[PDB]
Amino acid sequence: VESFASMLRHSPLTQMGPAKDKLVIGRIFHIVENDLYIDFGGKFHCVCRRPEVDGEKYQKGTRVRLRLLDLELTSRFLGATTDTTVLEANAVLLGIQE
Amino acid sequence: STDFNDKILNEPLKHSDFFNVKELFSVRSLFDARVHLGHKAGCRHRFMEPYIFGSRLDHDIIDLEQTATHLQLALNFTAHMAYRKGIILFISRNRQFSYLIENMARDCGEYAHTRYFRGGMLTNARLLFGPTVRLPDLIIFLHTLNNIFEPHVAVRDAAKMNIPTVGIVDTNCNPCLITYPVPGNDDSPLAVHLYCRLFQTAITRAKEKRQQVEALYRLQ
Amino acid sequence: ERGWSGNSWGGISLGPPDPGPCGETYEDFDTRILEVRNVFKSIRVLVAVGNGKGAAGFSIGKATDRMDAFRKAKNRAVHHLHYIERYEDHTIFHDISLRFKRTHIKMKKQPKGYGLRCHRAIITICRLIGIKDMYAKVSGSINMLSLTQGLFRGLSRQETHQQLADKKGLHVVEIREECGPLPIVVASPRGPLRKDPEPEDEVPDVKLDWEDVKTAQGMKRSVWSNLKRAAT
Amino acid sequence: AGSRLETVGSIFSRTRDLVRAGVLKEKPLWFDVYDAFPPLREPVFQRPRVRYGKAKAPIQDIWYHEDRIRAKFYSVYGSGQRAFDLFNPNFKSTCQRFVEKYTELQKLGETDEEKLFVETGKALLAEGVILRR
Amino acid sequence: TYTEDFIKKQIEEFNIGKRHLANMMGEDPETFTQEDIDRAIAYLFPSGLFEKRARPVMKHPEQIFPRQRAIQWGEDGRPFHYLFYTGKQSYYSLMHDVYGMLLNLEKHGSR
Amino acid sequence: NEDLPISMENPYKEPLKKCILCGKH
Ligand code: FES
Ligand SMILES: [Mg+2]
Ligand SMILES: [Mg+2]
Repeated sequence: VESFASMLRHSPLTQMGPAKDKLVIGRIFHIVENDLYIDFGGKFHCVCRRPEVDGEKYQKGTRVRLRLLDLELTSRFLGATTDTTVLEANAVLLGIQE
Repeated sequence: STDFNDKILNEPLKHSDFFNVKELFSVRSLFDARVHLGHKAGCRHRFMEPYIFGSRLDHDIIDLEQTATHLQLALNFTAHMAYRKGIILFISRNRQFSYLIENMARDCGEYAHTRYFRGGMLTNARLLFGPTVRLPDLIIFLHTLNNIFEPHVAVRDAAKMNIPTVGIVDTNCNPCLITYPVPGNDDSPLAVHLYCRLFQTAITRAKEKRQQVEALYRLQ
Repeated sequence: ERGWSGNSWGGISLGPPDPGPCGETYEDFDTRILEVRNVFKSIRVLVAVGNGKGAAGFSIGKATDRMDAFRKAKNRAVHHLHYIERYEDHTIFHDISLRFKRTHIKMKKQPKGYGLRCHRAIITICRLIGIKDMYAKVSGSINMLSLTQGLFRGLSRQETHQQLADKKGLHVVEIREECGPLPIVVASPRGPLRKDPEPEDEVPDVKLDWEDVKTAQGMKRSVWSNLKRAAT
Repeated sequence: AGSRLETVGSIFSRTRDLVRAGVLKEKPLWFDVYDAFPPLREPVFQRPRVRYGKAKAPIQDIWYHEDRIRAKFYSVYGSGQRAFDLFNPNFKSTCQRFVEKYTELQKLGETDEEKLFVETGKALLAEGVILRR
Repeated sequence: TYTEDFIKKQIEEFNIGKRHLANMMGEDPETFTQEDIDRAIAYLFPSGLFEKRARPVMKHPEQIFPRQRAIQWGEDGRPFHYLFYTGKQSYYSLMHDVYGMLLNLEKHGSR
Repeated sequence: NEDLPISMENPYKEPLKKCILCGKH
């Protein structure tokens, strides 16, 4: 019987290490005008602007290439005891996954 | 009526798992649903520390071995309450899942409140529904935080009305007043879908078991 | 009947609380006024309710008319009840020293027949709760609201003998001088009993009160202490 | 109806006490279910505290041995041009292949980190995976 | 205030009065309709008052008397609607339906 | 169990940034 420790150890997300400047494959699951919401297997989705080049191919279910910058955007502000989160990951949309 | 009570309402409480909720899920299933992914260490709430396996590159990991036991207890309580024909009210202010939660509540013949919570639903229910309104017997929070990252007022109101609460509590939530807290991820859609599936299945099977047992009692 | 004084509202009974919207009756609960104040005009009233069997509470009512304030305070009090544990249903389980804001309260468990030698508001609240034997001293600011809050807090946070036994996993044995060396077991652990004895603390590092030591040593000389008073 | 003092005790303790005292004529529907199957912790209110001085959270950072290897990899060969697929529960990156080969070479050979690094690189290149420094 | 027994007696009185009016006008009581009632009451009690509401009227008690609330839960106490505790069950049910219709499409002179 | 995490200093710790004149006289 596999324990939680083994699952965590052999998880791809654990294996990736630091998320900064890592290339990942995401899937579009929601589109609001020109804003694409993409899941890449993390806790949060990332929202990207539709590119001006071949923008019509970006549809729901489309696989895209992302360069991750942050798995979650948080920051502590003056006079606060806890971080403020926007509940969103930071990523750069590169193109379609051929 | 004494025989009815003893055979219908008191019998299921004699078994550790009367509705067999343990086979609905496993640690591997929760892992595949990303139930172990918490918020960053900077947003951690102190009372969630005992439930945290560790911090992987400043991202908390929720210990799923504890989640299994907590979810077992929560699902058992929910199944028992549904068997007793208690009113179950799901609550969640996460707008990404309002439609899903409302559909699930309608499907399992229970009630949902995914909208703005006006002051006094529970504490002032007599004025706002009528002098003879019946309040929920159990409230299930799929999200215990409102949209300003503070506790849902329904948690404190349910504690005031002595209504037991089941709750999905993330690493940045306060589990002190949730009767049956379940540490787990509440942001990723996979985890929320899994929670909805589990709770709907538990409630539905409990209702079917209640009808079956009543019919058998009547026949014999 | 008058209250604490002829022209005072404090200590006056308001009768049983009204039947609540929940459908419950409270004919067994008695209400007492603890304080009436003019808010500058409206009236703010602090009242306490209790059934004499451990269930007690208190509440504040504000209203332009005094009777409306009474009704509000009483009805809100019945829905905010504490349950107070009582040792043999006459006194508290142990001495309680507490400080709420600037009000210090020192309560002492007492034998049967000792009476209620306590602040008059404490006497009223104790009659509502059902405590019959206790000593109480109030120091610092005598603020009625702080006094009531501190009293209810301390009485709600008292550890019973059963709780102490379960925590320490040992027999709680009572020694009474009137009963000689007979050991009276008042509580035993529900779980298994530890086979190792408690450390025989040669000198405990407790915080003593100078007033109690002075009284014990006979160096207290107050002309106001131990004065003859009517039964309470 | 029960007491509304949500910061005193828990719903169970309050309900039990009021039922014992006669204030509540009948136990609520959930009382027996709770009593038979209690939660791991009694839901009592508690005020969260800010830590000061030397008091520190007891949460430990999650590290594995191979992380060291991974670090070296990501500093020398850089991030693999191949993209990660986190949806696959058994995804294997170039860094993970390097880690597995490094561990095998360690277990079937000696323990000198630099020699293990170059030997692993040679073996992976022999396998046919591109690794630009 | 109009108790339900009062409204019931009014309904019975209206039915009997309808049969009487059909008898008076020679029409068949079975198929006698509200338009027929209006025509007959306009003929029998001619009134040229400009205000149409100040003229004689023979309406169903349901129409003429105001209405009341509806029962939202049965004797067991359970509300009928799954969105009851929102307090706006109809409005939020409508919003839920509209959102579902929009989701289905996303998968795929007047005022 | 061998899969448990082991106590360790962050191996991915990026070097602290240095000014353009760091190390120069
Ligand atoms: S940063 Fe090192 S001398 Fe300036
Ligand atoms: Mg969350
Ligand atoms: Mg006088």
